[PDB]
Amino acid sequence: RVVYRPDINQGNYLTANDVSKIRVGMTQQQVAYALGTPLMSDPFGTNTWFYVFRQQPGHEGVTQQTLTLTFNSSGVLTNIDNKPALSGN
Amino acid sequence: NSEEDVVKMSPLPTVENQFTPTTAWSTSVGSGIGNFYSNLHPALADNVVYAADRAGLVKALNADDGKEIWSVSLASKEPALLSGGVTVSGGHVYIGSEKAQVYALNTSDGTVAWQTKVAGEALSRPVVSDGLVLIHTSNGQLQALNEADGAVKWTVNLDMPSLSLRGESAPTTAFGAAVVGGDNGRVSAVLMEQGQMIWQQRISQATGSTEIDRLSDVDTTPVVVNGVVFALAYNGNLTALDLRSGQIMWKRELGSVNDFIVDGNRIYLVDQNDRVMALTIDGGVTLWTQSDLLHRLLTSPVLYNGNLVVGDSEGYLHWINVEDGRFVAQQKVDSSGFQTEPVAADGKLLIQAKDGTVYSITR
Amino acid sequence: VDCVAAVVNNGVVLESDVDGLMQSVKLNAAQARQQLPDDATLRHQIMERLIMDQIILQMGQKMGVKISDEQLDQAIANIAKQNNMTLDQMRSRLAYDGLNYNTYRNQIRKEMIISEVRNNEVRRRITILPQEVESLAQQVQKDRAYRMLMNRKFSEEAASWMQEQRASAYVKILSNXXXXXXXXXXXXXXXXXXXXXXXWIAGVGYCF
Amino acid sequence: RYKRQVSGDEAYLEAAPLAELHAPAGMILPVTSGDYAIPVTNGSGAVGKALDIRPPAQPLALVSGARTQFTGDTASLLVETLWPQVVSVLQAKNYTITQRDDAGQTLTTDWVQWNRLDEDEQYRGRYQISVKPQGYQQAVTVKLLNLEQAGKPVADAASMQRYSTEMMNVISAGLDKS
Amino acid sequence: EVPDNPPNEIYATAQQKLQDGNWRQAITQLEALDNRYPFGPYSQQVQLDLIYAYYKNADLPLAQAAIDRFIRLNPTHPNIDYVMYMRGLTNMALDDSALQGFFGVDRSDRDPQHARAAFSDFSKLVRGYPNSQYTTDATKRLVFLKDRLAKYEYSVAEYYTERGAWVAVVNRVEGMLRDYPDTQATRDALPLMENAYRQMQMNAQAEKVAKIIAANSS
Amino acid sequence: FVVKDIHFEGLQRVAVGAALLSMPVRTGDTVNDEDISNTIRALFATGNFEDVRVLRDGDTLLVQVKERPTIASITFSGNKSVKDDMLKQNLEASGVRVGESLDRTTIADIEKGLEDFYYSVGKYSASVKAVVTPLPRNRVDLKLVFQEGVSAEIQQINIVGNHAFTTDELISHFQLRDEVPWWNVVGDRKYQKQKLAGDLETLRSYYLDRGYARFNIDSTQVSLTPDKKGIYVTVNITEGDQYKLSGVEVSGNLAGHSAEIEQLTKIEPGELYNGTKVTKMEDDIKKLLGRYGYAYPRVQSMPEINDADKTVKLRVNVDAGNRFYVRKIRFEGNDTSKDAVLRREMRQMEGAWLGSDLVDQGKERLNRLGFFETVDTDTQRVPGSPDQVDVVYKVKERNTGCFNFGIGYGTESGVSFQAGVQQDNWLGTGYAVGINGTKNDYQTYAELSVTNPYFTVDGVSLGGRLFYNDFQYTNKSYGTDVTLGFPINEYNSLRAGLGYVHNSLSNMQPQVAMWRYLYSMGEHPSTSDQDNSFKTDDFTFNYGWTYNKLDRGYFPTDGSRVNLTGKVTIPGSDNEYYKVTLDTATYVPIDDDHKWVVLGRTRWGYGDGLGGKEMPFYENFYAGGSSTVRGFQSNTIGPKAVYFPHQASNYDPDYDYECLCKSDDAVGGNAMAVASLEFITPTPFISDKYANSVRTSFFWDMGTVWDTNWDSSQYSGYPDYSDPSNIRMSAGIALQWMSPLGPLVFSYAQPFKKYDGDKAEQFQFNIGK
Repeated sequence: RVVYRPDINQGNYLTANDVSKIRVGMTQQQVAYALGTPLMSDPFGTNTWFYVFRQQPGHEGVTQQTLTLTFNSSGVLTNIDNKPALSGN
Repeated sequence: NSEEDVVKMSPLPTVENQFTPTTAWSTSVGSGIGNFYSNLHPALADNVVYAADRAGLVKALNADDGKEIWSVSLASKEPALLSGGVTVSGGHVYIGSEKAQVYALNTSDGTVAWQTKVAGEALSRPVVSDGLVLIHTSNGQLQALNEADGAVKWTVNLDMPSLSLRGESAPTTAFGAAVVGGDNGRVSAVLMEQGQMIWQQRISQATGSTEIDRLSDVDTTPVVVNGVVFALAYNGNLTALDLRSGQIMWKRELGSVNDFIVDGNRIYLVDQNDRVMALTIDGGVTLWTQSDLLHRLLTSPVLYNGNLVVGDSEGYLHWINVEDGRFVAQQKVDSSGFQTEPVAADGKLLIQAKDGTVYSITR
Repeated sequence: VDCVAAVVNNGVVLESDVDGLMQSVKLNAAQARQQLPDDATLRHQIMERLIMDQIILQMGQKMGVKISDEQLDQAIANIAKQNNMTLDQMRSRLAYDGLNYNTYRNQIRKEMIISEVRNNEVRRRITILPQEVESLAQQVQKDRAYRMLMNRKFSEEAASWMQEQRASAYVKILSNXXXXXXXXXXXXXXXXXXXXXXXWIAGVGYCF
Repeated sequence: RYKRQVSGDEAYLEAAPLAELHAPAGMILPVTSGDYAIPVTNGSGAVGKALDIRPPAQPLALVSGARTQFTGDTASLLVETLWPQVVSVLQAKNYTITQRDDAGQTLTTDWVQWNRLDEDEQYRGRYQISVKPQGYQQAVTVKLLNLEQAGKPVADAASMQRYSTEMMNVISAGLDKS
Repeated sequence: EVPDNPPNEIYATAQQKLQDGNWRQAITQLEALDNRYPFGPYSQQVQLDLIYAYYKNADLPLAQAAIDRFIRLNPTHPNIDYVMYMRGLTNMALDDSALQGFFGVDRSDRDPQHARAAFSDFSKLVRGYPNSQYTTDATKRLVFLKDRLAKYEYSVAEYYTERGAWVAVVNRVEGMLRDYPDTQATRDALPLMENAYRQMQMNAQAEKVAKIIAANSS
Repeated sequence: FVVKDIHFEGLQRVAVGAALLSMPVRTGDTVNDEDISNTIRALFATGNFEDVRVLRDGDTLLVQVKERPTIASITFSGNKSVKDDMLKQNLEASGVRVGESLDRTTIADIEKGLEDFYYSVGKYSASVKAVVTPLPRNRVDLKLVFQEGVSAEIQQINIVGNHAFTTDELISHFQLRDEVPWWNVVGDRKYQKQKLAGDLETLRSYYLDRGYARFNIDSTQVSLTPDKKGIYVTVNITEGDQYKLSGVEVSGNLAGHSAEIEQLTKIEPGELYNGTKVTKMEDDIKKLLGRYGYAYPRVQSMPEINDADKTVKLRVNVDAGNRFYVRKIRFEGNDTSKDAVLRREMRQMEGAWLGSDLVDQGKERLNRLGFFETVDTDTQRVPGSPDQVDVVYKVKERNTGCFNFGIGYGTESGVSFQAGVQQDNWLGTGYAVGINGTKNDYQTYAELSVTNPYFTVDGVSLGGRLFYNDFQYTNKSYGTDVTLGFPINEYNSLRAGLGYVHNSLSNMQPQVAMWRYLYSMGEHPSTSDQDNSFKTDDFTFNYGWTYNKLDRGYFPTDGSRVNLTGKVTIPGSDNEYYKVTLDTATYVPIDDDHKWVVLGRTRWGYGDGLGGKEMPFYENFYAGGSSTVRGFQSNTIGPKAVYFPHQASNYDPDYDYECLCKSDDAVGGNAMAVASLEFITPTPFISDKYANSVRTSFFWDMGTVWDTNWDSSQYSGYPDYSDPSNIRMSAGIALQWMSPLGPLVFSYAQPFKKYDGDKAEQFQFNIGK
């Protein structure tokens, strides 16, 4: 509206250049080097890494992009899920 | 303001006037040495003397009358900063400068025979011998200039601790070898035909730590007689050592001198505390001392009629009897002060004041 | 029973050493030579020697130079050869003379380490121009006079360095050269947030 | 009392007890990396205002080389006619001697009163003084039999410690007065 | 300032001044006695009395300096637990320095470093000498300090919840869950983590904390 | 033989068994052989002794021990150029302090250090002597004798070796002085060692930024006369030759921001080589990279130089590195203000990529609040993961307000009671609260105001106020107002609100202005005699706009602040008017360290009526006093009240009530304009320990105010009040200090240009902002 709202950033921003080099079959060190340390990790049971990239210019659309990596209990990568988000709101 | 607490004890000289020496003339060369420490001093050659100032002008004088002969200015843009003591030889007069320029003038004609650029300020008096004039610049560099026209021959390199005293030492010539001082307490000898060393002997005895204030650089011209040479570091250790090699014939701790003379089987010098003193060249035995003058900022002692002539910053010229010391006379020659070394030759002496310029003194 | 004669920086020299080098080394079959000054006169120089040996010891310890036991045994062999007195019977000589095995080992370790420190420290600052060798040869050639020249430079520079170090070393003499043994020697009210009480003119001025 | 008192209030005694949250079925909570761990300890200790903050008394200085020694209820002291001196200082303080064996060098005094600028606590004491030699020297022992507060016997260790140390200090200062 | 005197009577009058409670005067005599005889027979008593006087006189920094000095140069002493407990008490008192105590303001989300230091001192005391008489009060103070730190973390998480920074909220709640598991502030703050997951469209992770809070709703 | 036991003598720093743990003799056990000498050596190796003397008078070790003394006090005489604080700090850093053991080695250590320091300062004829005086109980008192002789004077700076610039021009820029001007006393000719390195780098920079690249300093010599009075400095330079930029190449692991980097490196062909230019290029590249996240880049430049064509190629190698994310933000020092009041002024959200500009922007915003003395930021890397960082803000709290409660006057003259609280930070909650009530026989006043700057978490502020005036002629007035404000952008704020007031005054003095206002309002009573009353009520809407950009909040040293406030009546009230006021304070720094500042202050004000009704006289503008042209009076500048001839009127006592005659009394017009310029200098009597709290200024002030209602008839023979061309002027000196009781301002101002009825004063004291 009229009241000023500062820009809000809530996670590491990931670019398609570094996304395209991720293929199922690497270990923790390789993906950590390629993309960066994940801010959000599942603290319950299984080890899951969440790369969330969300912006908010203030009274516009809240752009979001989530990338969930599911690792097995051995240190190697198993599952990838890249969601451009924007599921409605 | 509150830090002017100097430990300064220079008693006024005891009033003991016996004889009556006087002056001959003054010349007023102009604003000369002034407060700036330097080595400018008049030189006498065949009834003609010469003088100069920090500004750059050089004057020639006839003896016995003090009449001008020819005056030139070696300025153009700014002072030439004349530093090298005026020396004369043959048909040339040589002068140094702080701008790394050495001037050689053609005496009677008063024309610039040449000038050349050296490495660093040329404080030391240019010494002439064997068709070469030697400059001991303020970098440890010792440069030989060809007598014909400039044309540096060899540049010997010497060390330079970074707190040295000003007034680097001019070398002396003996049997084809130049004996020179140094800024680190080491007396060197050099073969003055290609620039090769013979022996480099250290004579200083410095401590450490607080020694950052102790400098012990030899800025005195070494004197040579027979097979021995003599040297004096700033902080002590008078040395008499062999000409052939750096073999110390005999040393003494006292040292601490900036000017000395040797003659008549004895050595007459002044300590860094202005304590004029006499020694025996045989082994370094003290004949006598004269401790009336302390912290008075004396000058070089010169022989004249068997008397040691000295000066001070207050201007009073003192005569010392060569026999155990006694104030023969005190002359209120000038109020400017005496800082440069007096010259004595041909039975006649000259002293250039800091600003009063050359003064001719009679006995 | 023992005392300390002087203290130097960190270490200390005690009466044991001065007694050992004075009672056991003075004309008492310690090179004899039938020449020895007064005990009081030589006491000063022997104390100087002991304290300077100590000073050299800490100076070396600053660099921490270590010498191993094989060098000590080779030094013992050198002593045996230079005494024309073989190592086992030389050891017996030392044992009954007063210096037993451990004292001799420590003494040789100390003398070797101080000699090594002296040599390195002096030779690091020595200079010889390749010019005067020919001059001395002509006065007298192919390194014959070079050894003598280096020896003279060593003699001057070592003494100068000794004076320089002795002058500037912290020593306190508690009291209470050297010929040595000659042989067997190798090489309004207010309160305090803020509160002001003054003096109708009574007004509180407390500041949070 | 104003002194002998914790400066803060008592509001820290109403903290909610810590209850470990339980894990759900078939899922593990984040590990207890919480170095902020509280070891479990019994009670029987004064809390809040009931606790006293008082510099633990130590037997003071006397004749040189006299090593003091702590005990839970007693106090000891090495020294360098020591028993006659001790008897002398006790008489100087006018403490009545109920029992005395000079041969055994052991004595028992009367009730001694200790009041220290606080009301209802004019401490009274039953003390059994004794001396016996130890090694090359002699050792003085002050043994506190009983302690009373306003006529009420009490048994807290700190009070017995302090009021044995005070009596030991009385001897020690009296011993220096010789 | 006090006239030179042999130590016994000056110590006696310092003790009397402490007895009366005139701490400001007593510090002078105690400090003079400590200065004039640095290594006397009973300098330890002087140090302990000085610590007590400094703490009572609300002169905390000097008390802390003396406590650290005594710990350093007397590592072993029969009553070092008293000094440790007093150091912890000094830190905890230093935490509360404001007029807000008059109004009962919730001094929980202010600067907590003093609370952390007090927790460290009390935990060191409890782990060190669990047979002393200061242990129960130390345990109560430790519980209070842990709750206070948990409350501060919950306050930060609540502010970020209000702002709209969901990832910071998740990180803070995870930190509380990892470091303050058994406190009450973590139970209060778990719904904030659930709301963050719900707002950030990660439901599969949201129902997990929903189950955690539902099973432990009580 | 066998020793039975041990005995010692000294027990100060070493206990009975403390020494036993170290000595290898291990008595009470096996022991024998000269090894006792080794025991002595082991005991002394500890360093806790000064002398040891073993003795075997019996069969027990009689070890005489003389322990090293513990220093009793430190004292010193003769120190003039060196302050006691530096000496005691060095001693604390030298391992010597009261109560600590004394070791003789540290005596020589500190002697050497002090002598070297004096030799660096220039006092070459200086010597420090350390005297130790023994005292009973093995302790010492340390005396230091300083024989500070005389400072050496520098004589000349010689730049021998130059052939392209004047030597005087080269040495003009130097911090060291060759010849101090005669008309300059603040400067002198002392030789400080660091200044030599500084001006060597200055000369090097001078040649590097004028196309000279093949440049170096051959040598530097510091000669000293054999008097310790003359210091000569000589430097040898290699002039080299000028050069031209062949071109610039930027290569390396540049991030996706290559385009703007290339634009930044665009250099005009034919320019001269400047080292400052390339340093600025590197700093700009680093800042541009740090804005986008890469906080730790690596930028280097090798100027590959070809002398054949005198062309230099700038080869810039840039390695971006890894982007850094903030793990958490912590706050230290806020013992009173809570965490939210700090965290809400941030612009760097937690759990986001580090914007190195946002951290400093948040630091500035926190510094602008006005209740934090010093704010320090620190972006420190985590000890664990590579690309993580913790941002720490350290703030030092500042006292904000005061609580006052004082009864004054009295003594048969009247009780003068007053009380109040004035806080900008109420208990750290962030609220702004203010209550003030004064009670005296002559008049009674009360007011209250509460403002929340963050009613919602966007910047919205809500505030309200109540006020009450009633006293004697009689005057009563009370009212209420409520406003709210919101931010337009980073800097601007916009406010709107409404409120109502009620006034009632009676038995008013007769004077032209108030009668004019009444006739405008529609009441025309008698003029010579006054026994009338009047009542009014006003409902008004007010608005405002503030632009703020300041370095700090309490006497800032940068930026500017403009503040506009305008109130207009709503239809339905008794009066109809509109007022517009403007304020503008601007600061410009001239010194690099922001120590010398030029201040420009201005204030403007207009006010008038609506629909033919005059502006009420109880809200006119005023001037004088403090906060305006200072040195005249409180609210006296401008139009002066002129009274109609007096009559029966009110009760007129004899010897009292001595009131169209002209009077010096003032009433205030409805158009005001004042301005002022100030120069700020540091206090020349203190140091930096207090320099952040005291401000000294020289000021010039001008001010004027006039009445927009003019009569050709009534004002026929009276001064032209409606004429603005006449102004009042003043000048003087002002001193401000953040006293522990709030901000206090002192001023002395000689009245420069004043008019009739001003009663201008000289000394002026005030409390407030």
